[PDB]
Amino acid sequence: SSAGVLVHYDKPTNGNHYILGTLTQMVSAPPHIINATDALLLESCLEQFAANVR
Amino acid sequence: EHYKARPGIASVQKATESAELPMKNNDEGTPDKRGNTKGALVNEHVEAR
Amino acid sequence: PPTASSGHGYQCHVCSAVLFSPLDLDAHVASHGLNRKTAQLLHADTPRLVTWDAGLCTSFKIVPIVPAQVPQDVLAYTFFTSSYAIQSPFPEAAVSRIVVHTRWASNVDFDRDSSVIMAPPTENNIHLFKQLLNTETLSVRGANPLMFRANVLHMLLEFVLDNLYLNRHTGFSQDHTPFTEGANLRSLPGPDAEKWYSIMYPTRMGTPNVSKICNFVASCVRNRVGRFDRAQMMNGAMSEWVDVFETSDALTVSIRGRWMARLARMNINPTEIEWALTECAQGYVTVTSPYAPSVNRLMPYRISNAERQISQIIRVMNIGNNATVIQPVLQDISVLLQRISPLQIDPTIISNTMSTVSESTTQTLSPASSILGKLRPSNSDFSSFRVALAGWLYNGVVTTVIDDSSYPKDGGSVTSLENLWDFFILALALPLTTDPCAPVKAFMTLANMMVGFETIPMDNQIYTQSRRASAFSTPHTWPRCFMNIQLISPIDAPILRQWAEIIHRYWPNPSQIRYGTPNVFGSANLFTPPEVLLLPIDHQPANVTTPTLDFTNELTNWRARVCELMKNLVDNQRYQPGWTQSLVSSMRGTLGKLKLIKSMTPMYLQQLAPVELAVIAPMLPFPPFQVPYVRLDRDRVPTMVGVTRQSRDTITQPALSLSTTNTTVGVPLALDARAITVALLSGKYPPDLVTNVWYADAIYPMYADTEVFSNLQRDVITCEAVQTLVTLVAQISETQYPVDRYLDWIPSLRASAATAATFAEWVNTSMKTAFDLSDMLLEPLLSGDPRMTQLAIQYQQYNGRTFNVIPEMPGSVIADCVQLTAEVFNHEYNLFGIARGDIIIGRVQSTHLWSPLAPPPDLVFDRDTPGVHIFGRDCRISFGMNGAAPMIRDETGMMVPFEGNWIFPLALWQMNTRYFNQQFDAWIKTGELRIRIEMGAYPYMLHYYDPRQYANAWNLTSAWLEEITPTSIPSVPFMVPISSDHDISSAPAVQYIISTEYNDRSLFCTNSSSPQTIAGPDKHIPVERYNILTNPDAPPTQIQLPEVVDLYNVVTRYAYETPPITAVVMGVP
Amino acid sequence: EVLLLPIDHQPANVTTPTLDFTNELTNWRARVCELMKNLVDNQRYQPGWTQSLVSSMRGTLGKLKLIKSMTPMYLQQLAPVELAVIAPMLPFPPFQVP
Amino acid sequence: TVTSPYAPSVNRLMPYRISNAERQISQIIRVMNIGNNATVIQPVLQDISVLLQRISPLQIDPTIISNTMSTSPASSILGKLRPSNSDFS
Amino acid sequence: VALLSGKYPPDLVTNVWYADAIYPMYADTEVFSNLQRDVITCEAVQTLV
Amino acid sequence: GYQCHVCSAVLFSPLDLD
Ligand SMILES: [Zn+2]
Ligand SMILES: [Zn+2]
Repeated sequence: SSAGVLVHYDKPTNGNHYILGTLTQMVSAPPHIINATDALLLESCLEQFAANVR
Repeated sequence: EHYKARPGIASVQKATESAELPMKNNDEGTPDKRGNTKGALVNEHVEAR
Repeated sequence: PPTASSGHGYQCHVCSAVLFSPLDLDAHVASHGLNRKTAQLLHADTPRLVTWDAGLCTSFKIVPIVPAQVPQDVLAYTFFTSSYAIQSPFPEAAVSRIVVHTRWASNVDFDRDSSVIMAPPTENNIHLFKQLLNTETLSVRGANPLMFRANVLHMLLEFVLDNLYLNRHTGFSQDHTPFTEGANLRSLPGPDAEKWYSIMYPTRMGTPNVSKICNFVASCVRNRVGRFDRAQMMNGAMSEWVDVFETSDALTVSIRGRWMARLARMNINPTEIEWALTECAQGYVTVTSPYAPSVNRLMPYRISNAERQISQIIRVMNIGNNATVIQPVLQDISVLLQRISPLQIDPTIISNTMSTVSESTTQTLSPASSILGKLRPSNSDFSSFRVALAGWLYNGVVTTVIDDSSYPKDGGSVTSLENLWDFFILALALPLTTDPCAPVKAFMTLANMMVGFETIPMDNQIYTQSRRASAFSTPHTWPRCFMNIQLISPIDAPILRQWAEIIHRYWPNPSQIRYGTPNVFGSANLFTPPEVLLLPIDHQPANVTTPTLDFTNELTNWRARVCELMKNLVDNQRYQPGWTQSLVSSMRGTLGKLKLIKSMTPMYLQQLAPVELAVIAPMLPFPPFQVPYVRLDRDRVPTMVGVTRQSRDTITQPALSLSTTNTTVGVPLALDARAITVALLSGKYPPDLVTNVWYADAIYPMYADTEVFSNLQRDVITCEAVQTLVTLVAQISETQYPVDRYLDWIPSLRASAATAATFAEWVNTSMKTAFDLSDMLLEPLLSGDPRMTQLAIQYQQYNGRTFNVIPEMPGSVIADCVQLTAEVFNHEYNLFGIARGDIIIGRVQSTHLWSPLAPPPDLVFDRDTPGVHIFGRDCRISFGMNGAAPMIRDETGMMVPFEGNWIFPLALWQMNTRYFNQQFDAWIKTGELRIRIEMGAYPYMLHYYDPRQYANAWNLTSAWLEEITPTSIPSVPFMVPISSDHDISSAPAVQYIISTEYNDRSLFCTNSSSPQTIAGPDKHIPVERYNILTNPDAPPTQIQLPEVVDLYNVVTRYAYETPPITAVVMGVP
Repeated sequence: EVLLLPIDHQPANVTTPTLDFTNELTNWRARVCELMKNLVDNQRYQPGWTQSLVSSMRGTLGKLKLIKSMTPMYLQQLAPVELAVIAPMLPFPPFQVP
Repeated sequence: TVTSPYAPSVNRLMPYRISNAERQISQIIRVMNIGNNATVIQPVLQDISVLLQRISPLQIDPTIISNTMSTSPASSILGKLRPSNSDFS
Repeated sequence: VALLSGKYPPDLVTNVWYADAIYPMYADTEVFSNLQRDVITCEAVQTLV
Repeated sequence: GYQCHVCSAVLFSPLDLD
């Protein structure tokens, strides 16, 4: 649990589970280097913001 | 006698005996009774070196 | 390795032919027949914890001083029991005193060769107070009164260390005599026991007389003799433990009881042993345990989790920046893993797969020959692969890198086939190293080859596209082109961009595996959660036990990617015309032949090697020490790991002092890329194979040994020793730790760093001697100042994050017992030959018979007495003229004559001993001058005189005053009268030196064989001691420890037996 | 009545910690060691070192910083005392400049 | 601390009181005696060095450095420091 | 090398050490002689001028 | 003794064979 674990409380995809990020990085955004767990957090937060707006 | 000195009394006495000597009399360049200058004929800078 | 043999040949017996050389001869006969730190780190010595004691446990013996006058006229010889020769628990003498003598009546199997033996006070005991810090002491009769505290502390430590023993159950009997009806007496071995049967049981002797001993025995309680309780579990077997009444000592009983409590806390059982062994074996080895009422074995092996971390930190501190300390450990783990690993090399795989490569004879490069000559397939080139695997466990200290010899000189060029093959070897070898800069070193290795063929932008001028590839060994040197892949333009330089993409995509991912068991062993790993073991490569276990070839894993994917990159490079546009068509076809054929080479090494590394490492890890001379693995995350790349052993100047918090008082720990080990590449490309299993059976056969011989248990015991001893050291150092010098001090009244010097280091050395030597240890103990904690010692560790990331571990200090029975012994000595100072208060050297002449150790209140004065002069710092002395009396300056600048009562500090008298002796002894001997020299503590020596004759004590005091020295003082001489049974005459006795406070606590009894004492000091048998026998209402299990000893207690004696682990725990072979 | 020194002096008492950064000489040694550590840490300024010798350089610099020497204590707690003792007794009285 | 006892008297004569001016003149003469050479100042510094060595309680030994190193930068610094030399003049 | 090493004797006492080391030094003093000679030096200087 | 392979030469000292 060095990278950190992410829990999805409200009805996970298949049941009670924990997501453990790894050292894989995201380089699509040029100025920043984003690892896996931060990418998951960013995507989930943006999805929730879009849902809240709509 | 039942006590022996920690610093010592021989070593310190010898060191003080060596330090008690005066400073050498540097008589070169000074006049002698008849006027001649006691000394040697070497150049000054070379002789200092 | 080619060893030809020449000369000195002889004949063979199987065939009578004559051979050329002896080695050729033995080959023919075979044909017919067909430092100090490394040693301590590998084989640490084993402390001797469990030791038994058959004799009665006590340390205070009663010794006669002067014989009784049993032939006498007033009382007929028929009155005394000595005439009838009746053995008595106490000596029959006019004066009897108790002294300290550890194990004066014991009987052990293993002896702590550090004993405190004292002579009766009539002799000289000064030699026990001058052992520690007396090198500039001239006379053998004096000691420096400034290291009394240190000497006493060392004496108490030796006392405790000797008294660490476990009582033993020996055997009993029954008393056929009318004495102590039905009592069960205890017997002990030895040449004789008749004396012991009388010494042990004071209340068994008959009571015919009216003597003091007889009166005490009559006053005692009849029904407290021998055993009164027992724990019998099985008929025809030894009782587990018994509780008996016998002559003992409360202090040593408490010490041994706490030692037994610690060992009982340590105790484990075969069920937990079996569970731990099975968990460590992961089911490959099955051990059994009995299921029946046992005999209550004693196996003190389980230790708490803090000592493991402390010992690991100490071991890491020992392993500094020296490679030779830990390289043998890696070699040992390698040769151990060789015995288990089923991966066997047939190095002919490369040759066989390269023989059938199509190429023309007319060509002049022959890539197959080039690669074979570059690889040079040997047989001994696999210890490097063993060491590469073994470095994973010790990543934290050892960083296995690739030697520069593997890299080409100047980097070569892509136009060179041999340099291309060197790049191949380096690219395959790099991923197996724990160096956190292999990903960038591989990219730089490729980039340096094609300089001027394609160029990329590279940071500063100093680190450039042509800079040696081995100089990029730090995170700060990672190029921005390698960081941000978009900087490499894919038009002019597509090869470098593709290689960077391959590195970023297909590099292996770290994983982990559970290892060991914390239930009894505990988890000694730190910076990681307990029970885990990290790995560089991913570990996917196999569900089958009959492994077969497969190509879906990270290492095979990496090799395929490298081969594809090389195929693209060969099939380029700017590189194609440079080579002939047949040579290009041969290169493509060789690359295709080597892409799909069937070697079992990648699958082995994926699926079995982690299991072997996890099996080996739990029991090992040096436990694993790891830091987190990062693939390409530059921010979390560790840059330093360090330990601390002292605070800075004032701050007493390790969390605050750890930052700037740490020493970095780390050393690089250089491997050979060629051996690792050969190992990767060549590997096979036996034709048939089942992993379950193979491992159940290979692991079983490894699990019959107690080396790990010995290591745990050693770790406990180390923690106990460090806590004892810090406590004893705090006793004499101020420090950060909170501790109480009882021995402040003993004068002590201002301790410096050298004095603290000497005290630490003596403590370490005493502990090693007591526990029979030869290797270094607490030695690493002596290079600095032992006044401020702490244990902590930390490691730092690249961004700046710091993670630290500060273990908590657990308890210490040794330190607790030492503090207890000091607390008891605070009241029992007299029994150790030391007196309190100070002395008075005023002349006193009379015929009274009071002991000088208990002076009357009239003859004692202090600072609060009216009309007394106190002398301090200034002691100017002025002579006298024309009959004027000489005068000496007071403390308030008042001149006073040589008369009255004075207080002289012992330091002042020492510093002016010669001047004062000539001026003052004349008035002291004959005059009215009295001096109260204040000391605080001092040894004493007694002198007994017959009170019917003149006895002047001036000579002893004169010798003492003349022998007082600025450095040393001798023992204080006292003249004590002898107690008299009957009426005696009176004679004058001049007295000079008397005490200030009561100091006769060592007196046991006077005229023990007489009805009464008439003249002289007297005291009956001390009722305050024998509380169990004299107080009918006191419970048997009662002690009044901090004030008295009681010389008689209930003591528990055990009969536990300690077998070896393998004796009780059997494993299925 | 005075005798100047190029070092600071404190009242004499041999009980102070050897590791003590109030003492200017010990502080100077520690700061020099820290400067060397900062110089070597980033591995730049040293192109050609084929191995990561930073882990050994930092360790030995830390050892030198945390060494057990008491000479900084001596030079400021006792040496002025001996100098002031000998100074009036010398055949050549001290000739000194600020 | 010292003391010099004596009996009252006035016949005693013992001249040991001079002025700071005379002391300074003598010091200036001593300074001018040098005349820029090391032959007259070397013995003074040497024997004061010997006196300081024989009075000072400090004992110098590189065994501390050897034990701290316990042996590459460590070997290089040990060889540069030369613990086997024992001259601190 | 002298700065990085150096240790006091474990049983060092400053009072004893200095009271033992000073005594031989002050027992071999010559400051009185130097003072008696300085007045003659100044006398000679003034007479010369 | 130690013998070279490419040309059969026996060298007594173990180190000069390299
Ligand atoms: Zn034969
Ligand atoms: Zn050859």
